Amino acid sequence: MCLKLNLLDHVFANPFMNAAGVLCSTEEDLRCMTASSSGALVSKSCTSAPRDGNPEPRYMAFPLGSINSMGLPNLGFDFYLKYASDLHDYSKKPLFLSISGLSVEENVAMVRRLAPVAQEKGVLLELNLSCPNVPGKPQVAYDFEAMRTYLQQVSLAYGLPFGVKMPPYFDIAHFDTAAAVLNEFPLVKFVTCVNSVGNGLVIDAESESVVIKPKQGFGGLGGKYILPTALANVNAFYRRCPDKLVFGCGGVYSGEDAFLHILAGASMVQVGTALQEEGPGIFTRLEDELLEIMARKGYRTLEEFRGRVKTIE
Amino acid sequence: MCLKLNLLDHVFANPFMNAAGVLCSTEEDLRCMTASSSGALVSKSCTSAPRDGNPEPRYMAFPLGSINSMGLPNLGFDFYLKYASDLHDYSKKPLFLSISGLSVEENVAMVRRLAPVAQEKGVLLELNLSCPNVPGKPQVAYDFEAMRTYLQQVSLAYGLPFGVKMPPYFDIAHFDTAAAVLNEFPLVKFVTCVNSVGNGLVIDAESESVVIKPKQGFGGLGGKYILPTALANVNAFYRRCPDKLVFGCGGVYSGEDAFLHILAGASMVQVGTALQEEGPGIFTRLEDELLEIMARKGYRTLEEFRGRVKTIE
Ligand SMILES: Cc1cc2nc3c(=O)[nH]c(=O)nc-3n(C[C@H](O)[C@H](O)[C@H](O)COP(=O)(O)O)c2cc1C
Ligand SMILES: Cc1cc2nc3c(=O)[nH]c(=O)nc-3n(C[C@H](O)[C@H](O)[C@H](O)COP(=O)(O)O)c2cc1C
Ligand SMILES: COc1ccc2cc(CCc3c(C(=O)O)[nH]c(=O)[nH]c3=O)ccc2c1
Ligand SMILES: COc1ccc2cc(CCc3c(C(=O)O)[nH]c(=O)[nH]c3=O)ccc2c1
Repeated sequence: MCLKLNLLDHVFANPFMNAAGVLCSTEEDLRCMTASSSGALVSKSCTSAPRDGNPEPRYMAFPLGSINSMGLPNLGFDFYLKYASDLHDYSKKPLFLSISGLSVEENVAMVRRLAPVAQEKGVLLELNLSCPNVPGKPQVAYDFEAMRTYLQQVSLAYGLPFGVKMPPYFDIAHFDTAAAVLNEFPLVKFVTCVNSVGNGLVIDAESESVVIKPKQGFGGLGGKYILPTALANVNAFYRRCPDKLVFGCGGVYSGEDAFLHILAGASMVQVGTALQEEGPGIFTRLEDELLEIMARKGYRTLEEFRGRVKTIE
Repeated sequence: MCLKLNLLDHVFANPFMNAAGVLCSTEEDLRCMTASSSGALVSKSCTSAPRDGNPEPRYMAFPLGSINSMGLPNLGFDFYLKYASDLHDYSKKPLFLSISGLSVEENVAMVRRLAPVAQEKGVLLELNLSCPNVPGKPQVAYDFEAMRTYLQQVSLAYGLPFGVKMPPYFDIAHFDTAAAVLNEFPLVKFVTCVNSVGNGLVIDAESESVVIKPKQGFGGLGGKYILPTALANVNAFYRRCPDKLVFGCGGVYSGEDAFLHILAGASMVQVGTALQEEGPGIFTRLEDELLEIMARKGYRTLEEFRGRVKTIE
């Protein structure tokens, strides 16, 4: 009985990894994620220039999840590139580097530079589409013509297999259109579903106040609030993108949540809010929990049940 | 101390009502909602002709909320019109009727007939903008040109104050666009935020199966999962629609939850999943709990704190 997986020409001890933005911003964070029992890690989504992010408080968590408007605080691309080229120990586990440029040109400039390092060291790109573009326009993955533009230009500039981080969708016509766009791009080999559920609003009853400072309290939702949304997106893309891998992300706090993701079609399983709250110890628990469910069901590997969620009739 | 309020030229004993679809499909349901302590009731969204809806199981609830793909089962418009016209006791509480035609034409034909009953009896219209498919087209409220058309035609055909039931949005640009459309229509006097969060997917770990039969298990989410989404949408529209009321819907299980909706800007507060689960007794508890929070804070009226959620700096 086994959590091992081989994909994208890499070997992973188990399907677990951090979600981008969690425990991955500094060299200390990345070392800590590397020392954990996760199967992989991903760096914080980066921009060409270092960024302070939004004013604090900008993240808060509660029994059912989290809200954040971090504003892409990060040490800049040069730092994550150097971590990938010189500091990361690939004998420990694979590394994804997440990029989140504020325009298509900024993305192109980073990918062009990442390419030789990806070719030589095997760092894997995750391009964050659930990201701001021109203000007053929707985020890139909610604007299918911008999304197409970004993927064309990044495919050209990068020329190597990569994946994409997708916001959740809520409408079948959107699942359909989005997957069709992704399916135009053979180099997109994995699709990560989902980013935070956008612009929720948490209000503290005692203080009668929003709980984060940026954007009048509006921010992305993670955690228990979003598991069914996350599972729906995983399975929607799993079903529509048969030549691509899907990575699941949203609401994983237990091996059972991981099991559901995987049933939905997830290959890798990312952990955000629950990891921010519990710390990297969470990975041994998730592994032990998932292996317990497998034992009880008689499953020996992840492929025996990945994507095998049953429907009724 | 009492929770009485006046709006749209009607008096309401308190701000609570059912959410469209819940406990409101049959004469029996409507009579039950009338006998409750609710402040108002709304009928099941109707079509011109009766519908059986989707195959069962089509609704399921869990500790954090519910999923449904009912498929608009209803008795048909003639029945709700007759209820509004001959059966409802307006001395007990106001009635809203929800209409959800599958095209603009169907909507126009229903509202023309409702208009004289609205004039004569005071039944209020809630137009459901939240319907989905025809593979390749988004639900009307996610297609702003269709939405504008529906509201143009309905305002022309109906000619009296009405309200609209909105799905959640997730992106600030969409809030700005959606609100700007709604503000083109002076007869749109209330906006109900929000409908179920679209196309989530609940999977049972034990059976490895989805839990509702229609649409491969995909369906709209209600309950605790959606409270912060619902709060954001209420507040976003309350900010953007200063000449309209906003009615809150989503994740109300307690007086506290209702308090947060009203802080966010809600005038009326609709109860869906929690009402389905607990039954109509829920209304006495919610009134008590909301009055209790008020007394503790020294608030005498809903007006004193409606829309007064605090932001940070
Ligand atoms: C504090 C915080 C920072 C995040 N930053 C990023 C980021 O830089 N890039 C990204 O693609 N997603 C980011 N996310 C989204 C997470 O990667 C994940 O998609 C989301 O939190 C849902 O997973 P969860 O429910 O396990 O939290 C962040 C989330 C949190 C809570
Ligand atoms: C069984 C069921 C049926 C519903 N039917 C309708 C409907 O006919 N029209 C409508 O506008 N909303 C309908 N909804 C959505 C609710 O009115 C409400 O917007 C949603 O459930 C979110 O509120 P809640 O969190 O309190 O469940 C229905 C919800 C459920 C759970
Ligand atoms: C209001 O100023 C803002 C707010 C949010 C922003 C979000 C991003 C994308 C990075 C990201 C973040 C983040 O860094 O805030 N949080 C998430 O939940 N998912 C993400 O993909 C990037 C820039 C952002 C700028
Ligand atoms: C054929 O499959 C479907 C599935 C869902 C449909 C939903 C509507 C709108 C009625 C409605 C329903 C419903 O009746 O399923 N449920 C909600 O949560 N909100 C709604 O507004 C209308 C038609 C629907 C048809």
